[PDB]
Amino acid sequence: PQVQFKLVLVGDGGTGKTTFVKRHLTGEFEKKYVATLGVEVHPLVFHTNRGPIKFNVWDTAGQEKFGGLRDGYYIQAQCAIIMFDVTSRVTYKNVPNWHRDLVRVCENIPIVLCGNKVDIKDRKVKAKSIVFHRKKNLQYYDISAKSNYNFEKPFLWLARKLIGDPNLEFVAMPALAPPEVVMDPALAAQYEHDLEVAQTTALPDED
Amino acid sequence: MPEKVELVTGEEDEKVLYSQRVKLFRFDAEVSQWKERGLGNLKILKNEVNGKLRMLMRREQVLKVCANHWITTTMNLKPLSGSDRAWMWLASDFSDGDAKLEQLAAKFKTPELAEEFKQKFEECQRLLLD
Ligand SMILES: Nc1nc2c(ncn2[C@@H]2O[C@H](COP(=O)(O)OP(=O)(O)NP(=O)(O)O)[C@@H](O)[C@H]2O)c(=O)[nH]1
Ligand SMILES: [Mg+2]
Repeated sequence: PQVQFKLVLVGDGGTGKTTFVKRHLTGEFEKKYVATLGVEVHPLVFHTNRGPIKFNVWDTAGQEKFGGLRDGYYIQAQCAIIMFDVTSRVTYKNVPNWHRDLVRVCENIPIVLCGNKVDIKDRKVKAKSIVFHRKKNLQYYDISAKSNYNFEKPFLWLARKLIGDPNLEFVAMPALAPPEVVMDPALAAQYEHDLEVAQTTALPDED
Repeated sequence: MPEKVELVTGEEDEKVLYSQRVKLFRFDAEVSQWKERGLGNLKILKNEVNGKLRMLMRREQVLKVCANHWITTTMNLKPLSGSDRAWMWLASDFSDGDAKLEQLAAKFKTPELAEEFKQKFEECQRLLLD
C-alpha cells in the first residue's frame, strides 16, 4: 500500500529538467545536453518521519515540437514542478504558459516553481524580476542541479502539501546490513583488469 | 494521512570508527566515465554485537544511501592519476537494497585526510586477518 504521487515536470528545453531528475536518482551530474524525446517516468522515493513516499516524476520534453497534445500527459497529475533557467529570459517568459496549461487540466494541484542554474554568476533573470509565483500563490525556489543548492526543497514542500503535514521531515534512509555475499578475490582481480581504465580516467569534479 | 513511524537508521548496534566528509564517485563502464555518486559523511562502522565492519555513507539533503558494503581483505585502495586526495576500490554495494558490483572512488578535502582514511581502512583490513 505505497504512498505514490504523480508529478509532472515541465519547462522550456534546456532548463535542466532531466539533469535535475538524474541528480536525484543517482547523484550524477550530466554535462551533455541530450534533448528528451517524449515522456519518461522515474520513481523517486524519499524517507519521511511518516514513512516513505514515492514521486513518479514524468520528465517531459520542453521543445514545442512535442507540444501537439501535451495536455494528455497531465491527466491524473497530483503535483507538478515548473522549471526555468535563470540564464535564459525566454524560459521565464514562458512560465505563465506552462502554468496555464497545467491548471487547465489539473486545476488545484500543488505546483513548485524552480529557477535552475543559479550556480552561474551571469544571472540573466534577476531575483526582482521573478514575480509570477506571488501572482499565483506558488512556492518558488532558487535551485542548482550542479551545486545541489536547494535541489531537495521542491520535493520536501510538495510532500508536506500532499501529506498535509507542514512539519514533515525527510529522514535518513534505513541502511540495512548487506548480505554475506561479497566479491571473491578472483572476480575482484578480473574486474581490476577489465576496469583498469578507471584508474587513469579523470574525476568529473576536477573541473 | 500515514501515521508517524519508528525512525530506523540501521546503525543502532554500531559504533563509528571513522567519519569524514567526502565526495563519492562510481565508475560507469558503459560510457567509461566516473559519475558523482554523492556528497556526505563516509563512515567505517563496527557492529558492537557481532564485530562486523562496513562502509556506510548517506547523501546530504536527500539523505539516501550511496555506499553500504562490508569491508573485506580483498579490497585494495588504489590512487587515481587525476587526484592527490582520492582512492578507488571495488565493492559489492547494497545502497539500493540489491547487491551490486561497483567501482567506487572517494575524494577527500586534503591529501592528509585521504592518507588518514587509508591508514584507518587498512588497519581494519588487518584486524580481519586475525
Ligand atoms: N550550470 C548548470 N548547468 C546545468 C544545470 N542543470 C542542467 N544544466 C545543463 O543544462 C543542459 C540541459 O540540461 P537537460 O537536463 O537536458 O535539460 P532539459 O530541461 O531536460 N531539456 P529538454 O526539455 O529538451 O529535454 C545540460 O547540458 C546540463 O549540463 C544546473 O543546475 N547548472
Ligand atoms: Mg530532458
